[PDB]
Amino acid sequence: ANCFSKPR
Amino acid sequence: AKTMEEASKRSYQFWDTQPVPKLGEVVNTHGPVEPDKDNIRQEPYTLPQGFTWDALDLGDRGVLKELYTLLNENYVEDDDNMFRFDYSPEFLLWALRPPGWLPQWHCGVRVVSSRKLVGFISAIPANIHIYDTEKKMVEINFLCVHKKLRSKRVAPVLIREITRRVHLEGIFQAVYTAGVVLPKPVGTCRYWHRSLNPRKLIEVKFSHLSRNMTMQRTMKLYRLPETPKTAGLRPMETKDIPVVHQLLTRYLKQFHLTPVMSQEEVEHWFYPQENIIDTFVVENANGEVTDFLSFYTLPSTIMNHPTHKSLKAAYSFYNVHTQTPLLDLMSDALVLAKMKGFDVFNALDLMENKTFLEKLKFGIGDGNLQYYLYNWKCPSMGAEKVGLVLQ
Ligand SMILES: CC(C)(COP(=O)(O)OP(=O)(O)OC[C@H]1O[C@@H](n2cnc3c(N)ncnc32)[C@H](O)[C@@H]1OP(=O)(O)O)[C@@H](O)C(=O)NCCC(=O)NCCS
Ligand SMILES: *C(=O)CCCCCCCCCCCCC
Repeated sequence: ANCFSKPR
Repeated sequence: AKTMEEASKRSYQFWDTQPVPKLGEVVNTHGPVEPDKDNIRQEPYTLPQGFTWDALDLGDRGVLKELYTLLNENYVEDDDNMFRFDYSPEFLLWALRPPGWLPQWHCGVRVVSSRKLVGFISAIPANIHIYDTEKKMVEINFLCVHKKLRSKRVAPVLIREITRRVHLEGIFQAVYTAGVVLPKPVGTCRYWHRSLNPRKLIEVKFSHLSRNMTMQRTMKLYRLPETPKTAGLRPMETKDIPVVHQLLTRYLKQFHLTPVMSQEEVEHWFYPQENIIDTFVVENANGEVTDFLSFYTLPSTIMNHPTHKSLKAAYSFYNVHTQTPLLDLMSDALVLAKMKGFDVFNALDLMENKTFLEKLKFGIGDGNLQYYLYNWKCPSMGAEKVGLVLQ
């Protein structure tokens, strides 16, 4: 799977 | 387990039984963990009572719609359950039917009574170069178990069954990615995010105002030109297939984990398809194509919000430079994404991306994408040596 990231 | 030494606490009951290096072990050799099997289990693994295997014919629009719905409602979410991937049905055809795709490798799980789709895993063939070896492998993607069927060991049976179906075709290695730490990553890459519509991103809590900044300041800071600057930029066309293949192949040689694409595979992965994959080539004053950029379309659902339902994200794919500076190329990638209506442009810190991430105002993300090899023991590598992007 790809993974969902967002700005930390 | 999303970080390395909290993965050190864990025991891995499933992965300890699989041909992968142990999380802690130092690897100095290169090769398979177990021999190629000359006798393979002929019968599918048993599923719990009331469920059945079903190979999905994605050429059937209703079954493809069933797969879209399964993933749309149950696939990957962020670390706070605010967004979920929304792979479109025609994107799924793109990712799941490249040259050499096989129908038995589109492996779904159905409820016997209702016929409802509740599980899925996929394999596609890929020739992979890893250090000094080229091996035919498969890429494993879209492992999904319905929320009402979780924590019942359906994911391990899915992995074993696709393994079995790949073994039957004479392939004994695979590559895959995941946002969690498992035994054992061959490389770790970090996602970075370049705001394109910072007000939407801030409204839906995708982004947050940086320290002592205001929404008005932020909108100015992230503004971009309205047209690209690179001379001769245009969308990729059929006549560009050979040079794009030539450009990609030679550029990838500097990294240690890369795809080895045929020209037919280059056509599939890069020929532009609206709302799926965009590829732009630089054709100079000589009529020569010298660079190209590409990014794919992967929106996400926004959960629990009354007005904003979807976030349109672009993902950096493969970017080859031989005469245009990579900073300039990616700058135009941001402009083209903005024009096409994306809210954010994402990229990993692999290949040479670290040379433009900070300078183009990318903000580092909270998500790591780990890269894994199945039945191949080799030393790990820094992200700058990973040259492979999946969907
Ligand atoms: C990921 C998912 C399939 C796990 O399903 P599950 O059947 O409820 O998980 P189970 O409790 O039955 O067992 C999980 C086993 O499969 C492994 N596993 C979990 N996620 C995995 C992934 N993306 N890739 C490969 N293996 C995975 C686990 O490591 C575990 O093995 P372990 O004993 O060594 O830890 C399911 O939760 C899901 O669909 N999540 C959303 C989509 C997704 O894939 N998110 C990323 C998860 S990393
Ligand atoms: C994202 O969905 C990736 C999920 C990967 C699951 C583990 C796959 C392990 C390799 C299985 C195929 C082996 C073929 C020899």
